[PDB]
Amino acid sequence: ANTFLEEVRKGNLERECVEETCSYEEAFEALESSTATDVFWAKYTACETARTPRDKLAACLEGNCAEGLGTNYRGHVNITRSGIECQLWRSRYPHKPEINCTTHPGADLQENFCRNPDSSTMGPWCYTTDPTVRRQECSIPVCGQDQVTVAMTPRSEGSSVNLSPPLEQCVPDRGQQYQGRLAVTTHGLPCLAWASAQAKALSKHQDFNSAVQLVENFCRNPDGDEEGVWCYVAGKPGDFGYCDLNYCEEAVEEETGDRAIEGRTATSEYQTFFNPRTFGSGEADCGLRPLFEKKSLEDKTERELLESYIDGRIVEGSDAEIGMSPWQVMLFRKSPQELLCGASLISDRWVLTAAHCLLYPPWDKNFTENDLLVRIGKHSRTRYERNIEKISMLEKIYIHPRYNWRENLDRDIALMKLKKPVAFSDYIHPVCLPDRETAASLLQAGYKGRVTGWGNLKETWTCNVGKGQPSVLQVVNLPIVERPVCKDSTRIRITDNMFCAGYKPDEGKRGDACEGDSGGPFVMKSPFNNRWYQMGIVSWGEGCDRDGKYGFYTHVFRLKKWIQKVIDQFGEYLE
Ligand SMILES: *[C@@H]1O[C@H](CO)[C@@H](O[C@@H]2O[C@H](CO)[C@@H](O)[C@H](O)[C@@H]2O)[C@H](O)[C@H]1NC(C)=O
Ligand SMILES: *[C@@H]1O[C@H](CO)[C@@H](O)[C@H](O)[C@H]1NC(C)=O
Ligand SMILES: [Mg+2]
Ligand SMILES: [Mg+2]
Ligand SMILES: [Mg+2]
Ligand SMILES: [Mg+2]
Ligand SMILES: [Mg+2]
Ligand SMILES: [Mg+2]
Repeated sequence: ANTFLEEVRKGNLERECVEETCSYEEAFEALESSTATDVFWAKYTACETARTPRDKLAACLEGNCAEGLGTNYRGHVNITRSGIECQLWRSRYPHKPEINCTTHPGADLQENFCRNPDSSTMGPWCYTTDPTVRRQECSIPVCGQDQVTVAMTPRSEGSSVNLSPPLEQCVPDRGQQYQGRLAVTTHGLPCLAWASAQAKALSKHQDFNSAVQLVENFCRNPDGDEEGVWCYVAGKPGDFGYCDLNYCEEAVEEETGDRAIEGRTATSEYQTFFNPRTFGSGEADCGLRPLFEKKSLEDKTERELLESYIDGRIVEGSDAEIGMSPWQVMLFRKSPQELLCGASLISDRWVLTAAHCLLYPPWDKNFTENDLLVRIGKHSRTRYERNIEKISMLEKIYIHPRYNWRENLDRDIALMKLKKPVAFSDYIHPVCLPDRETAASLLQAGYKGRVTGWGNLKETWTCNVGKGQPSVLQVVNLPIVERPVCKDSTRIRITDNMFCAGYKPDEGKRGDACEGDSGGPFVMKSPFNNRWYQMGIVSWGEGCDRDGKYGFYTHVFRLKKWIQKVIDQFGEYLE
């Protein structure tokens, strides 16, 4: 209904098919459309208990009501029955759909609206954003009626006189300066006693500052980690999981307390905080690319690190240079052959990888020590490079029980273990890591963040037609973004736990904030030591899924002594 000629047949359609009735070969007569016959047919047959009349039908073909069960619906509402965002059809976050993003266009599986594209087992539905629950039915009215399918529930928010109420007030000095009486964890395990028969044994060479007593069995922090509190627990040689509590915003980006000049003459002003035997090497021998840093040759992207230099523009995807991201891991699948996720090479014998792409029972996923393999030093994802890469079998996984896929990616931080030692090389070289007093001072000055990969993050979350995975390694720069800026962009609640980093977005475009890999290298070159310190883990973000948004990455300056307690276990488990 737009031009003169094509509107003429509107009256023809109305008479024969609607009021009276029609068939396929009758329709193909004065309609003149080989494909559009089937669209009508799908919409017509969907009106099951809606043959006649026009007043009672009205909007069954117009697609804004629900009859019988309701396979006619094409209408426009963001939300479902309760109050949860309907996911976009051809997007796949959180839960991946059983019907794919190609086979069936009949019900028109695109954009953030409800449908019924197979058979109504309950009602017409959309996929939830809430990663706990799977599906939920949308309460559309009935054609030629005022009646609703399912009741509405808004889900309130409370504090003053709603909860209980509790008003406990803050904890300073990351749980060193605190006393209490707790007995709970994330999943829920009873904490063991310190002075009894399973704790006192494993304590014969490590750092202490005993300002406090040893208090019975409670979640404590003597060794002085910047995170929280944990207790010992039972099982098949059991692990340690952190007891969860509420915390205040410690301005890690703007730390308060009472052009600039460059450093150069210094090889390494590093901390030897671990003991290379169980933990393995790569504390001293890291952050020193043999091809760039040792030979002392600037890459192209060292002359454009400052936010001050040429103000700012949208920087396009890059084809990387030869061997300029030796820190890289490419985690595959055994049967069938399938690239899954990414990891960051941290030592000669440790693998910091993503946790989301590991344990996720909405995808049916308990693939453990047998069904995995990692590959280091890969430029061509397509080809095989027998020498400059090589194969690396896996050993035990370790969990960080704060890890909550169920809620909102709280700590996407886990660890793997290789069996052999990966030998060092001209192509292969692990990356270093900084602590609180080193990391926080870097982002006082406006220094960019680097990410490399192949867009593994992009492909794993959205089906997304237009652009695809290249053979060549990606590489890209990202400036810094303020705290309340990123907070007032999105309405959904976030924390300092993670952080925001992207460019100034467009109106009519996706953007270039969805590159890299999932659990890949987020690094930054040092101006002091001519070194490379890793300060990020790539997980899910609003920069990919949504438009007009920045990529969302996890912080890593916490959990320093978490690894120190893990390396104790490797010695006793063997033999
Ligand atoms: C449904 O989802 C829409 C996604 O774009 C949003 O609509 C917006 O509506 C506002 C009106 O204040 C416009 O300013 C804006 O251009 C956009 O169209 C919005 O998240 C949501 N809208 C409603 C009404 O629920
Ligand atoms: C995976 O399977 C093992 C084998 O029985 C089971 O014991 C375990 O509970 C599963 N893994 C996890 C993390 O629950
Ligand atoms: Mg008529
Ligand atoms: Mg006829
Ligand atoms: Mg005919
Ligand atoms: Mg005919
Ligand atoms: Mg006819
Ligand atoms: Mg004809």
